Amino acid sequence: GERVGILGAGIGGLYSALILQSLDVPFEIIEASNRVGGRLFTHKFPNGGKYDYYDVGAMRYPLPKSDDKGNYQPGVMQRVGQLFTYLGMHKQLIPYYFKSNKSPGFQYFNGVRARIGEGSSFDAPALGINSSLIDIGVTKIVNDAVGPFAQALFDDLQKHTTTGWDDMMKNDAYSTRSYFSFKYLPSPSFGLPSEHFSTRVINWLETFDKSTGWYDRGLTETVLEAIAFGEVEVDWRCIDGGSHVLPDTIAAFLHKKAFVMNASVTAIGLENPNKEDSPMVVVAGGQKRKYSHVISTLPLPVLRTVDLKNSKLDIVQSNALRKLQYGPSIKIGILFKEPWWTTGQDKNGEKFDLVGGQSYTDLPIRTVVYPSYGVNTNAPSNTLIASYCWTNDAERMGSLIGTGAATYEEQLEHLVLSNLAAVHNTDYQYLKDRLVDVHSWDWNHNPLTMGAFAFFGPGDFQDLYTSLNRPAANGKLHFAGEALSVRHAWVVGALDSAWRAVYNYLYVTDPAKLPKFFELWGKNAEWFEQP
Amino acid sequence: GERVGILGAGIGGLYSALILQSLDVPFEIIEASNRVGGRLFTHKFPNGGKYDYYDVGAMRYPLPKSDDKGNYQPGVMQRVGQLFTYLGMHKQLIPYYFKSNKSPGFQYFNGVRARIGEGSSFDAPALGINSSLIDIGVTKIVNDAVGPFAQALFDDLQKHTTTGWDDMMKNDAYSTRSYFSFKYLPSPSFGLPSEHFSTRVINWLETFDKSTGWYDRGLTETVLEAIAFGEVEVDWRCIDGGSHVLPDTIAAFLHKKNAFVMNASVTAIGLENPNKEDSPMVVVAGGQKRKYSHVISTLPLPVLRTVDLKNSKLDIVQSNALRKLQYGPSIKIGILFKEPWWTTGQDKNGEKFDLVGGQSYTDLPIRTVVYPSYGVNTNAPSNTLIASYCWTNDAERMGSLIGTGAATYEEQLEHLVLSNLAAVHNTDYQYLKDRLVDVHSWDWNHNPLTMGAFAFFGPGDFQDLYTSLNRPAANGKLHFAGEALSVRHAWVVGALDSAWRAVYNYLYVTDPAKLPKFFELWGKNAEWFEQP
Ligand SMILES: Cc1cc2c(cc1C)N(C[C@H](O)[C@H](O)[C@H](O)COP(=O)(O)OP(=O)(O)OC[C@H]1O[C@@H](n3cnc4c(N)ncnc43)[C@H](O)[C@@H]1O)c1[nH]c(=O)[nH]c(=O)c1N2
Ligand SMILES: Cc1cc2c(cc1C)N(C[C@H](O)[C@H](O)[C@H](O)COP(=O)(O)OP(=O)(O)OC[C@H]1O[C@@H](n3cnc4c(N)ncnc43)[C@H](O)[C@@H]1O)c1[nH]c(=O)[nH]c(=O)c1N2
Ligand SMILES: N[C@@H](CCC(=O)O)C(=O)O
Ligand SMILES: N[C@@H](CCC(=O)O)C(=O)O
Repeated sequence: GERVGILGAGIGGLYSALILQSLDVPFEIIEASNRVGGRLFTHKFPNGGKYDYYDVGAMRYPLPKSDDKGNYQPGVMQRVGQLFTYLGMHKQLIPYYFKSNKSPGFQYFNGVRARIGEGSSFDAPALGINSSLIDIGVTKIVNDAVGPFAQALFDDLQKHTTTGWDDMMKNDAYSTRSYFSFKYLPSPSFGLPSEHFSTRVINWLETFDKSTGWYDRGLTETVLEAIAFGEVEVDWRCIDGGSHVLPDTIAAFLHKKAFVMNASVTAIGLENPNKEDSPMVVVAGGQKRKYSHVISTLPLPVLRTVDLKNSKLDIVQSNALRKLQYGPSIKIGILFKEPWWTTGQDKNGEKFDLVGGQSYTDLPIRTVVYPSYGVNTNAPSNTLIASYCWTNDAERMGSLIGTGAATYEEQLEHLVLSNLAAVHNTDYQYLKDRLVDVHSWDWNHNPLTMGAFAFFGPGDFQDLYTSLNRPAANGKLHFAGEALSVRHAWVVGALDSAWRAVYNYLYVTDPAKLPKFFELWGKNAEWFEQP
Repeated sequence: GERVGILGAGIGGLYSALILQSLDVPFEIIEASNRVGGRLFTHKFPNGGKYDYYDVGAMRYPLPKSDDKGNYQPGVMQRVGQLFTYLGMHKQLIPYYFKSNKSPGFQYFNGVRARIGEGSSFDAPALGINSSLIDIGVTKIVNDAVGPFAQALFDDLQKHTTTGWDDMMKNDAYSTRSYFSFKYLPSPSFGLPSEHFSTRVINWLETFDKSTGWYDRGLTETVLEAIAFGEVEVDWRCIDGGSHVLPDTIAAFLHKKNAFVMNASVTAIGLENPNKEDSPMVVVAGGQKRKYSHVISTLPLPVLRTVDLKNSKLDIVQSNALRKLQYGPSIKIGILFKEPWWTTGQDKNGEKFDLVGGQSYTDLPIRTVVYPSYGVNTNAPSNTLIASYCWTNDAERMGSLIGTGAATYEEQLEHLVLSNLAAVHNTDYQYLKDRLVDVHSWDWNHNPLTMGAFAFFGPGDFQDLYTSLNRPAANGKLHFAGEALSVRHAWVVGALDSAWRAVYNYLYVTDPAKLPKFFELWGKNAEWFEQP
């Protein structure tokens, strides 16, 4: 009969399983490792307390507003909020402070230190940035360029249209950089010369807006991220105890109602590609398993290591698996003896007075994230995310992570602490005396992810994205995972991909279940609807 | 008292040392590791014979023509050739077969297998590539777009001008992709619509021209790379015994004149007193302070970002350049087999591969296969294959399976590579597994000593930030060098050019009376052509 093989016990595969279970469709989940959650990965420090953990992957959720009952207003990540409520986790959501809840975080650029909001220029005039651009500020400039695209895409979601996406796709051959260099012109109200920005100005924008190399990726990703971050209000939330609680709770729910763990997939294909009723065959852990349909949540680079002969990918799908671009990321968590960023003071006696929030710098660590969990408890977290990098910053830092050599582990620690000391204006020894343990992770050096997440280059969305939204293997192989969405690097992207995969499965096997599917999980993947 | 501190015992630092030694300038070389050569790295398989090695980094040199005495004609890499001759290595250079010296290498794209030169379309019509584009071919299309820039830069070198570079810089904000999408129009002789290529066509070009993601990097690098590869004749050469022979020979030459400080990683560089005009330079390496009059750094830009450069007084552009000037990734996988099956073997249908040197290409994860040119005419030909050589996105993805320290992922890596090799050559997996002996793999983007394979600039890097690092720092006493400080990124000549410029600036400010001899031995210019 019908039994769906779900590849990958990440949040996308677990979500697919929730849907199928609610519709009484048999399924199995095949997972290569001994754990569920995938890129929801919470590391707990052995020497710490209840809140001495940090999330190596997902950690913050910009959700729509919600009522006391867990009903979420329409929004980009309503689907995530409704999942929490569905699992009885709404009351386990705690505030995530994107900015500090007390004094503002630090900025350290070009050797100039300041607090967020103090209006420092960070020596930009010495870089050749004229005073008019400095007065306007990076945020307003980028918003003026991204705004028109973002507003059109938000109108698509609110009004149930796709013309905004059509407009984004006519511009999808642009990177953010090439859009500034060859098309964008400043709003006349800025009083700037009606000229395209120079590379010097564009790189100044990237320095404070995103990460080194971000602007060489697709303009569309810049637009989609502004929408995801709510720059188009949102309740920033994290999960009490770490993001691991979400997949662990789903797994425990599915258990009491199967899982095939420690079985890496090496082949996917039809048993007989010339038979219309041929089942699907998945080789996992050296054993053949048969299914009617297969929903894959494996990252695209991982699928490139799987034998997909007899899955009958069309020529566009196979090229898309290779070309659709992924991005890197690293994180470094440090257990300290105390939350010095909250209770301590700098070398001149000035209190940091930081609670949650983030600090930013052009030094290699780039971004520091102070924990929001546990701040209002008897045992606040002593664990800091000392570095969180993207693109070029993550690529370079990755060479110092996971070397297995004590000499490089020591170099890494000294670099991170030194960068931290310069950002916060402390001595190196002040932080070394308080260090307990270090944990680091490079998602671009992990066979299970082969990159942090999808981060498409120019042209990817307009040319190759749609091919993987079609099924393969005579309609019996469905591609899913966060890469199959317009919310890359977000949990909602994985949830959206699972919605589409199950939709196509029901469409071809049992369309009579579509009304119930719509009723429980939404009439659309992205188009807004009330709770 | 002059004494130059050279940071890094790679080919750039060793070359700097050769120059200074020829000019009687005292120097010391500080090296973090226990070896010299840097990205010239030859791996020898212990279970193999004389030619069972492979070069993990540099392996092939497109040199100018040369005479019997080792004099090289003017060209992009004359400087490399003259270095070989200077060291008495000219007769140790052997042919490098860029294409196979017997039957052509393989191409395997979109499930279609063919030999190089057979004119296959690899199912391109099913991708939406119209027949006119296929008939013209990727090579002609890319040459038509790159040609004008490459010709102007080659004229700069021949006629001793910089207008070609100035024109290239006017277009440096383009990536190769954005140039095709928003500016390039086909030559009217192509008979194509006078319109910019679609993304589908541009990605088709990238698939057969370079590597996944190459076209999102700077257009200038694509132009400069075509000049370096000679696509604008060249004698492709490699070094008998491996590229390691070059830095080893330099080291042995310098010792009998020692000034090597090994196992001393640099952690700080700066003036002893930044407010004193006569302040010496201080280098902290291996936990020890060392003082010099001037410092020539050949450390990669990402490595300098891990060094305390306070008191080197970089200007705001230089410090940003260290962060933003982009590097690119690369991996290599070498496999020792029991026999050179690519030369003596046959596919599942009995057709002999008949490959000697050369390369095969595929859109499969391994991307490029390189058959050895060394040893092909000896009693013990090489049994060692470069089963995979990747760039950009292909190298980034493959890197996650390299250096994991887990046997399970070493096995997955081996099975993937062998499976890809079998599909490219039309053999069974077991045919290659039965012949496998040993595997060695390397990811230059997961290596603290390089932090990337080499400079691979994005759009705007050359026009905006490159020049800042061509100026010295630390009151004129810190000189930035290494292959990143050149227009020949990812080439030995780039490192040599950077050393020429660094020593030139050093001599210019400390002892200009040595310039004539410097010009006489090492060239009147870094890049502008001259006769041997
Ligand atoms: C550093 C970092 C930071 C963030 C985020 C990611 C990262 C890397 N994200 C994004 C979010 O973590 C991500 O989009 C989803 O967790 C992806 O879920 P999937 O199910 O698509 O894949 P995921 O990769 O999580 O799951 C795939 C599963 O397949 C398994 N697998 C792999 N190869 C296999 C094989 N051969 N056979 C069988 N199984 C195999 C894996 O082990 C894994 O269990 C995020 N999101 C968010 O909402 N907020 C945030 O703040 C962040 N931040
Ligand atoms: C995979 C691959 C393939 C190729 C090539 C590179 C790579 C990575 N190249 C390019 C060529 O290898 C490269 O451009 C030069 O070797 C670079 O020499 P440098 O001296 O500039 O740096 P390189 O990196 O070689 O040397 C720097 C030195 O500094 C040391 N160091 C690092 N950190 C330090 C610290 N903190 N303190 C002290 N010392 C430190 C390093 O250990 C090293 O000895 C090439 N070229 C070519 O001509 N033909 C080819 O075919 C190829 N192919
Ligand atoms: N969404 C993740 C990853 C970055 C991104 O969204 O692009 C974050 O909040 O950091
Ligand atoms: N030069 C090296 C690296 C690639 C490049 O030059 O860009 C090679 O021949 O493979």
